[PDB]
Amino acid sequence: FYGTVSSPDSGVYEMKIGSIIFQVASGDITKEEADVIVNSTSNSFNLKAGVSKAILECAGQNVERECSQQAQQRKNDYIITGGGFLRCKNIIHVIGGNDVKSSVSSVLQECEKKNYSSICLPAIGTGNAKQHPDKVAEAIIDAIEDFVQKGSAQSVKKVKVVIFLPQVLDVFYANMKKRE
Ligand SMILES: [Cl-]
Ligand SMILES: [Cl-]
Repeated sequence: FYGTVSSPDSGVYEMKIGSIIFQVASGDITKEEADVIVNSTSNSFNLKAGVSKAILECAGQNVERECSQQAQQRKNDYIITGGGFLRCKNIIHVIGGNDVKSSVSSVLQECEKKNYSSICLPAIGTGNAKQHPDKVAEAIIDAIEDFVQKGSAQSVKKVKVVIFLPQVLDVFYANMKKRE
């Protein structure tokens, strides 16, 4: 399923996985525009540290309130909120400590359910949850490969990982070159 790894802009890398453009870059995820932005939170959906702090501060208090209230109503594997003041239609809040392949599979299925074309996510689980970056990179790309292999890619055209630490971007780049 894998295409050639190229660089469309300085420090940005991309490759095809089936019909999907998979892109990685380092920077501030809150500057991104996408149908869905993913937040890597805790099992309380109340984490406000590192990337989750940037996301909740920029998304605003209506997104914070909706997370806390949804988390009270039942036990959630993940929560879908509106985008608040982020440049997106929905935020999907995934638990950083959870299986990252499972989390990305859920995000892809929820995006197809809404006929969404673009997803932006962080290096899920590499912050608060302290999952190893190479395991997280393997898990994210494996989830997209499985999705594509099942013929599930319809509306989803672009998956972009915007990574806080350039040193973690380097791990994603190496994982992409392994598959090329
Ligand atoms: Cl995390
Ligand atoms: Cl990150």
